[PDB]
Amino acid sequence: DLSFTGLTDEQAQELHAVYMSGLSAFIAVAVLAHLAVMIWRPWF
Amino acid sequence: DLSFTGLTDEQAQELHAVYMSGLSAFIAVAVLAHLAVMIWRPWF
Amino acid sequence: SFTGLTDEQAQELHAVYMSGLSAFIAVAVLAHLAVMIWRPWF
Amino acid sequence: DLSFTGLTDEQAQELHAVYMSGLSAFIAVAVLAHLAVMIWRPWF
Amino acid sequence: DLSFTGLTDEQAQELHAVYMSGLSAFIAVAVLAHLAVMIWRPWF
Amino acid sequence: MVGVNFFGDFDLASLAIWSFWAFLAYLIYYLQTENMREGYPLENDDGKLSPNQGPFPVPSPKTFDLADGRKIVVPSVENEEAHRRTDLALERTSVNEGYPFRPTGNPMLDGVGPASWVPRRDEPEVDAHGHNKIQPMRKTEMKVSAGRDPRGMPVQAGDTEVVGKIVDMWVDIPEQLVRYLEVELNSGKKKLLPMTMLKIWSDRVRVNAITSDLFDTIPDIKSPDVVTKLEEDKISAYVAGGYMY
Amino acid sequence: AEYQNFFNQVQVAGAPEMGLKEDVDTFERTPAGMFNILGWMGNAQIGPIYLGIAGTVSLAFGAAWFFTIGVWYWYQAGFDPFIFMRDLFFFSLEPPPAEYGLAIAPLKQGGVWQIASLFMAISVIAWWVRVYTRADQLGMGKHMAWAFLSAIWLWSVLGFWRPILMGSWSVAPPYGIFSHLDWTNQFSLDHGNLFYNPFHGLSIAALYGSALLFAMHGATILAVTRFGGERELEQIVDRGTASERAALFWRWTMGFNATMEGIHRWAIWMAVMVTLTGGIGILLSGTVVDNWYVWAQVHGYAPV
Amino acid sequence: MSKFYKIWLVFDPRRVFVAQGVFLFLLAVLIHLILLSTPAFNWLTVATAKHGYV
Amino acid sequence: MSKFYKIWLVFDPRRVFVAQGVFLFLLAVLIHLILLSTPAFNWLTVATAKHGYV
Amino acid sequence: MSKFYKIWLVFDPRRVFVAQGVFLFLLAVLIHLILLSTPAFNWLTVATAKHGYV
Amino acid sequence: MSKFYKIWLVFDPRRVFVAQGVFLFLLAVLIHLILLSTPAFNWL
Amino acid sequence: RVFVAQGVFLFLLAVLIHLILLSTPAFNWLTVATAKHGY
Amino acid sequence: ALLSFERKYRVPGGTLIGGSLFDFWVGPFYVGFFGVTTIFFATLGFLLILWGAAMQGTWNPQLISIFPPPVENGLNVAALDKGGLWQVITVCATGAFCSWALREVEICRKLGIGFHIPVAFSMAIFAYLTLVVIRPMMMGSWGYAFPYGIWTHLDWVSNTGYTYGNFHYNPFHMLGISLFFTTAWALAMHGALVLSAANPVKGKTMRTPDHEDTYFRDLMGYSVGTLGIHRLGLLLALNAVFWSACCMLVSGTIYFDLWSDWWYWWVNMPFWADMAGGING
Amino acid sequence: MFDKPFDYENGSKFEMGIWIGRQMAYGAFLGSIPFLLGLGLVLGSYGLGLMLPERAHQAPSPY
Ligand code: BCL
Ligand code: BCL
Ligand SMILES: CC[C@H]1c2cc3[nH]c4c(c3C)C(=O)[C@H](C(=O)OC)c4c3nc(cc4[nH]c(cc(n2)[C@@H]1C)c(C(C)=O)c4C)[C@@H](C)[C@@H]3CCC(=O)OC/C=C(\C)CCC[C@H](C)CCC[C@H](C)CCCC(C)C
Ligand SMILES: CC[C@H]1c2cc3[nH]c4c(c3C)C(=O)[C@H](C(=O)OC)c4c3nc(cc4[nH]c(cc(n2)[C@@H]1C)c(C(C)=O)c4C)[C@@H](C)[C@@H]3CCC(=O)OC/C=C(\C)CCC[C@H](C)CCC[C@H](C)CCCC(C)C
Ligand SMILES: COC(C)(C)C/C=C/C(C)=C/C=C/C(C)=C/C=C/C(C)=C/C=C/C=C(C)/C=C/C=C(/C)CC/C=C(/C)CCC=C(C)C
Ligand SMILES: COC(C)(C)C/C=C/C(C)=C/C=C/C(C)=C/C=C/C(C)=C/C=C/C=C(C)/C=C/C=C(/C)CC/C=C(\C)CCC=C(C)C
Ligand SMILES: COC(C)(C)C/C=C/C(C)=C/C=C/C(C)=C/C=C/C(C)=C/C=C/C=C(C)/C=C/C=C(\C)CC/C=C(\C)CCC=C(C)C
Ligand SMILES: COC(C)(C)C/C=C/C(C)=C/C=C/C(C)=C/C=C/C(C)=C/C=C/C=C(C)/C=C/C=C(\C)CC/C=C(\C)CCC=C(C)C
Ligand SMILES: COC(C)(C)C/C=C/C(C)=C/C=C/C(C)=C/C=C/C(C)=C/C=C/C=C(C)/C=C/C=C(\C)CC/C=C(\C)CCC=C(C)C
Ligand SMILES: COC(C)(C)C/C=C/C(C)=C/C=C/C(C)=C/C=C/C(C)=C/C=C/C=C(C)\C=C\C=C(/C)CC/C=C(\C)CCC=C(C)C
Ligand SMILES: [Fe+3]
Repeated sequence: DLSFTGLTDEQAQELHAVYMSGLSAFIAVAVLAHLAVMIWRPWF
Repeated sequence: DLSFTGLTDEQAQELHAVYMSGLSAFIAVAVLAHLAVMIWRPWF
Repeated sequence: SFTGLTDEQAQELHAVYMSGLSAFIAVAVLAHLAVMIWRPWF
Repeated sequence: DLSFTGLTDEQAQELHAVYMSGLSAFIAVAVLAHLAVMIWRPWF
Repeated sequence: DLSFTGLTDEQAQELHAVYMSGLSAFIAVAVLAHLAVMIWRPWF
Repeated sequence: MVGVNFFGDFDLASLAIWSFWAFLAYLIYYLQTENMREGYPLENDDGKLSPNQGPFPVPSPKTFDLADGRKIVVPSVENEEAHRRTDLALERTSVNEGYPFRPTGNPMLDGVGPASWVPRRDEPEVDAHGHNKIQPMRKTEMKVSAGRDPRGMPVQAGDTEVVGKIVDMWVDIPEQLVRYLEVELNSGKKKLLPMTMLKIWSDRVRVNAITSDLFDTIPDIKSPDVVTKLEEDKISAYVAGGYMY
Repeated sequence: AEYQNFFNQVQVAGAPEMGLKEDVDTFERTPAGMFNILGWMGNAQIGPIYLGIAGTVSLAFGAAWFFTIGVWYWYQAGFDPFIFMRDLFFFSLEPPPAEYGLAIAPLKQGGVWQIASLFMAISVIAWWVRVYTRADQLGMGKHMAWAFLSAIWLWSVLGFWRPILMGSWSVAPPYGIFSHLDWTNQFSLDHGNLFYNPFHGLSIAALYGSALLFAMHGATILAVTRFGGERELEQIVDRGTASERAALFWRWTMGFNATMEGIHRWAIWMAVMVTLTGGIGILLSGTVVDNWYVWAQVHGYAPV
Repeated sequence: MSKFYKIWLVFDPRRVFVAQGVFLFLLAVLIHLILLSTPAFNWLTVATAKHGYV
Repeated sequence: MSKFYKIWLVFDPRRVFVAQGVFLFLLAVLIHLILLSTPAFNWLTVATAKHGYV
Repeated sequence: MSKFYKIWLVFDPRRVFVAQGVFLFLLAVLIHLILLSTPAFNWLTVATAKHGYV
Repeated sequence: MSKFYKIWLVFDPRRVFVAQGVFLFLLAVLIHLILLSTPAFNWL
Repeated sequence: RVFVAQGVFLFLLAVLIHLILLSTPAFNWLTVATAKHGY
Repeated sequence: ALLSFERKYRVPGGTLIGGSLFDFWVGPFYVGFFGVTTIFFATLGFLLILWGAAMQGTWNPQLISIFPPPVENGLNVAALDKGGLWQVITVCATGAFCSWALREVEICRKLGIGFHIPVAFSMAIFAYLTLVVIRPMMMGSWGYAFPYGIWTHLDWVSNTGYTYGNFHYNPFHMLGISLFFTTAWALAMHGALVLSAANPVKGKTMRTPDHEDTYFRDLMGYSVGTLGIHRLGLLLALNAVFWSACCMLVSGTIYFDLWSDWWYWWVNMPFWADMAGGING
Repeated sequence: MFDKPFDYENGSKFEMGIWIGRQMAYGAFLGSIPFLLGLGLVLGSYGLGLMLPERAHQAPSPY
């Protein structure tokens, strides 16, 4: 496979899985915060 | 059949496939946002 | 040839470039038709 | 099995455990301070 | 045996114990100063 | 054209300022690309090609024509290879990037860190006439016209010791500038001391960069009357490395 | 306590260098000499100067312009040498009044100013030709001529192009020490706080940047004079440790660096920019914008 | 055309991706700022009018 | 699509993570300051009006 | 996720700790200065009004 | 927790002690300067 | 180096303190003299 | 990433504080203790400027302005909403500039070069401190310093200059203006000369320094030299900044009237003051 | 001479505490250098202004 960074395919898959878990947690927290703000002070 | 980057034809095809999937996701999200804005506050 | 390309590579590259140009021009024509229908400037 | 820093898996786990203990202490103190301020001067 | 400083584990433990004793003394002095200020001029 | 707008509030001044913004963007791009003719492509700590090379591409090669028929293509593999040091006595201090490299042996003798030298071409720098640019004053008709003449003065090192005496000066003939002092050590060997890293007192020449023990290992010139660019680089690197080492 | 290489510790001198021949007529070169006072910071040689045609024309007409201003000052002093010294900085050779427009004015009412201006223009054009031809005969790249052209552009905008566009010579600055400062201040006052001219701000940015960049470059070169860093051309063709250390200093400091050759491109463009933008800013004043503060208010960088 | 993938035979992916990300962010910021500078489409101002916040 | 992991074959995670952290911090600070600059959505101002602090 | 510890396989802990300390101190100082810039939440001015010595 | 001593396996204590002294002194100076802003707590 | 620096420091300090006293009308000895002697 | 020649120079040592605690690089940037302090101060100043923009109520980058406390405040520490934010930003800027200079000193020590660059930067730091600290305190109030805004500090410059009539007549000011003009002229000449030697007429070989000396001797009869021109440029810039600082130091502290009126002692010297004729009668 | 290493092996607790105190005191002195320089600059400028004529403190506000 093509790899500019030197990583392999499986290393990239594992790193992306961890990164996606972190991103999912971040997005969930952001969604909860936006729901709270919308309930407290809607902007639409 | 030139290659300034050094990639092969199949590597370019795989890269384009992933890139087009990402672009399709981005464009779909943008279309949904535009539809929501048009419903909320049309500009035409 | 200052670029190092050959005749056939140049022809294929130009063919793909012309395909992209044709797509862009077609989209521009459709956009201008829509604008002219909505708000003519002539 | 990539390791940019040269640490092993168990070393990373131990470092993360201690780091999470420190973060937990910091967050607990921050929560107590926020509750005290909320009682003293609510901002919501 | 992960060490970036050339310190053994027991040396680190003893140094931390001494450092924490001094830190507690410093906290006590700061608490005394804060109580003196609070008696002289409360800020709450 | 006062108050004459092409559209809205856009007048000649607005056109001029926006055109200047576009021209300045292009000029910044051009200036940055012109300054990437040396040191590229980027490498990692292991000397391998860096995955990230920056947003600015390396420009197309340019050629310098020398007076002796030699051609230099500054952004080329040959130029980078000719100026690349080999067998460096260095060791990584960490697996991570961005950490310093530790000298394995004697940094001043190995020529690393502040004592690093670049393998310049092993020929003397010449003037427009082809004569050597830097020659000892005994080979010229120049004379001291001002300042203090250091010839015959003792040389004192940074440890307050006398290591020798000045015997001759080396002068940039086209520029009429003294660049090196030649010192005869107490062991009879002759060395070259850069003018920019010494002080001339009323009675002595003081060199604080290095101590007495280091004067004996100063790099040497192959010929007693000619100094090459590589020798200049080595001597300057050795003397300047004494401040840290 | 170390040697900072601001002044030479010892001076040496032989026969003066008379210059490379190339395609230059050596008959036009004067003799040369030495001046030891100039050898402490630079070269002690007052070398030969090329005479030629362009230099002769420039010298004659520049001296004519200088002497025209001087004799006007003597007339304003009423032949009194003591009044001449007492009011030397207050004398002024003013342009013709706005009534005469662009036509030739009477001597007492701007004709002397027009004569001096024509002499000055001839001298400046001749000197530009001299710069270009001295570059050409030695086989050099004409960069000095193009750099001079930007200053000429600002100078001609101040005195020729803007007066033509405004319809009168009266808007040109006068020939005087204090009087042209008053002209500068009055120009700013008349065109509504020239501070708010965007090209004026660009010119000021370029001037500050020229000072900053020359400070940076001079300090960098003097810092690497231990390794012969001032021999810039040889470093360009044969890179030494001086260039590498300078580049690494600036890369470690601000994340990006230059080369021994491209730093001079930065320098020349930064220095050209002040006059290049200043000419545009002056040309826009009065012809396109007459109140820069109101223009700034309209375009969103002044309060309303 | 099915041969657009050949653009990756001409352009290096890394610089293209970096430039595309920067360009998309700047374009989105520009459009959002244009909307915000127009009171008719400033969603904060419209919300303030709709809910009587100020 | 489930082949986005190949982005780590193009960009090194360390640089991407640093850039992402900087971007997210600056964006969050900017949005918070934009809300604070608007009295309708300045939560400190709303709390002051609600609780009569001034 | 239970695999977040692998971040220490990507980033050197020393530089991470330095950056985290600088960032947290900067953030705390910024929030305190923002609160002090608001008279309603300036606790020194609040204490001054409450006890009444100046 | 009891495993915080391992911080001395990461950062060399002497340099850390110097940096901590700098930080603590500057923090005290900053707090005093902040207190000078309000007249009620201006001790001068 | 030490002697020259000390001399400069002492001279500048003395000049500064004398100027401080002079600018104070209460301690200005010339002002005191002209007030007392009716100059 | 590293330049192709960078590896042999990244060696330990040269730090002023902390030893090897901060002796590492982040990308191309060397960090050090003073780099840590620089990043802290710079980020704090930038975020406080943004917060002051939030308080002002404008997000136009050309309209944001943080003003110092009013003149009536004296030297007191002002409230954050009444000029104290300006003081905090000023402290952050001073800390960042000094930390930058000390980081440059550390980088110089690591590379084994001189300290001309940090000394020259300290000159500009002195000018900045003159405008924000020395002169306002000699005038008795923080309110005389300039504000932090792209055009409001230009308004401050205009008002300060017109406090004394036409500021062109300040003599140190004239000297500084002449030095700045000379610096720009010399920079143009140096860049052009080096580029013309490096990029000769097509078909010609690269020119030597002898060509540069010959060119400038032919044009004007004198050549200062490469070392000479670098020394001269550095000294010109430093003197320009120093004399500008002096011109601002003497204005409003020991001189309060019009400088154009100052220039009249030469005219009013009694041996020719009453001589009729000329401009001044 | 001020920032010195500690001999952890063959080192007593009292000496360790004294060494930590000395290191922190040296850090405090280093951090006091800029504070003292800034305080001196401000106060010296204010004193010089106090020694200036009366018109120095009566300039019109530039705002
Ligand atoms: C020197 C005497 C006066 C003064 C008189 C003027 C005048 C007169 C003019 C300027 C102009 C400018 N001044 Mg001012 N200026 C002063 C003090 C300062 C200080 C300072 C902390 O000392 C700074 C940072 C600035 C900054 C600036 C820039 C916005 C602009 C172009 C300068 C330039 O290119 O310089 C050379 C430096 C470089 C080329 C390098 C790059 C520097 C960049 C451009 C600085 C950007 C600063 C940014 C807007 C704000 C910084 C804080 C942020 C939080 C990062 N001024 C004092 C009070 N200044 C001009 C302008 O256009 O104003 C609108 C102008 O006409
Ligand atoms: C109250 C006065 C106004 C003002 C009014 C003007 C006006 C009006 C002008 C400038 C101009 C300039 N101003 Mg302004 N300016 C003000 C405040 C400032 C401040 C500040 C407050 O700090 C600064 C830094 C500046 C800075 C500057 C420069 C950036 C700019 C061009 C300079 C230059 O190269 O000039 C001098 C250089 C030349 C004239 C080029 C000369 C070229 C010729 C070919 C050479 C000489 C001829 C011949 C050889 C001579 C004889 C030599 C013999 C050897 C004897 N201004 C205020 C707001 N300023 C100019 C500009 O471009 O503005 C946009 C301009 O015309
Ligand atoms: C990038 C813009 C900057 C710049 C650039 C620049 N100027 C340049 C150049 C460049 C690149 C040149 O190539 C050119 C040059 O040759 O420089 C050495 C020049 C030059 N810039 C000059 C001046 C100059 N540049 C200025 C500005 C700047 N020039 C900008 C900052 C200024 C300002 C700030 O006002 C001045 C005054 C000249 C030194 C030179 C152009 C020389 C020239 O044009 O000569 C023809 C003019 C005359 C001969 C006039 C008369 C001179 C004497 C007064 C004659 C009378 C006296 C008589 C000879 C003796 C009398 C003795 C007794 C009897 C009294
Ligand atoms: C000989 C004196 C000249 C000079 C010299 C000089 N300046 C230098 C150097 C040198 C030799 C450097 O080594 C150094 C450098 O690294 O350059 C690349 C520097 C430098 N000169 C700079 C700018 C600069 N120099 C100027 C002037 C000059 N510098 C003089 C003419 C000017 C002018 C006239 O306006 C400017 C803008 C920087 C690019 C750089 C120093 C960078 C630095 O300090 O970085 C650390 C700080 C930050 C990244 C940001 C801090 C932000 C603050 C915390 C908040 C903002 C506060 C500020 C007061 C707001 C101002 C608002 C304005 C609208 C007023
Ligand atoms: C604008 O924002 C404001 C300022 C309003 C609020 C911002 C505030 C912050 C963020 C404040 C502080 C953050 C921190 C992190 C403060 C400090 C925390 C620490 C970690 C303080 C460390 C104190 C440690 C001290 C003095 C060292 C004590 C060690 C002393 C000598 C050496 C140990 C030797 C000891 C021998 C034995 C002696 C003791 C006994 C009991 C015998
Ligand atoms: C005032 O003027 C206005 C603003 C009104 C004018 C309006 C103007 C314009 C000019 C608007 C836009 C023009 C464009 C050109 C908009 C953008 C079009 C594009 C080109 C959008 C691109 C979307 C691309 C996206 C998200 C990226 C998808 C790629 C995603 C991850 C990357 C996946 C590809 C990969 C990862 C590499 C992995 C594969 C291998 C084999 C390693
Ligand atoms: C003016 O315009 C305004 C401001 C009004 C509106 C314009 C707005 C925009 C354009 C806002 C934002 C656009 C974006 C694109 C914002 C960012 C969205 C993202 C992409 C957020 C990413 C969050 C990612 C997060 C938390 C993940 C960080 C990842 C982690 C913890 C996972 C750690 C990963 C890996 C640890 C270690 C694996 C190691 C091994 C050895 C397997
Ligand atoms: C104020 O004045 C106004 C503005 C009112 C009027 C002024 C107006 C003007 C000056 C308007 C326009 C002038 C022009 C010249 C507009 C543009 C004409 C063009 C030339 C448009 C070209 C669009 C080109 C497009 C889409 C093509 C992009 C090409 C591609 C996708 C093809 C990709 C190529 C190659 C992929 C890969 C093939 C590789 C192999 C190995 C076969
Ligand atoms: C006005 O509203 C604004 C604008 C301010 C909104 C802006 C807001 C933001 C951006 C708020 C915060 C975002 C964040 C990212 C806050 C912080 C999150 C974190 C991640 C805080 C982390 C605190 C971490 C703490 C205490 C841990 C320090 C760790 C330690 C003591 C333990 C490490 C020592 C160790 C591990 C042993 C390792 C060595 C061995 C040999 C095992
Ligand atoms: C004893 O003393 C003697 C008599 C020997 C000589 C003493 C002499 C003095 C005192 C000479 C000069 C004193 C001054 C003060 C000279 C000038 C200083 C300045 C500041 C000259 C500034 C000229 C400034 C500017 C913008 C002029 C630019 C000039 C131009 C473009 C020239 C315009 C050219 C041509 C207008 C108009 C041609 C059109 C016609 C109809 C001829
Ligand atoms: Fe140069």
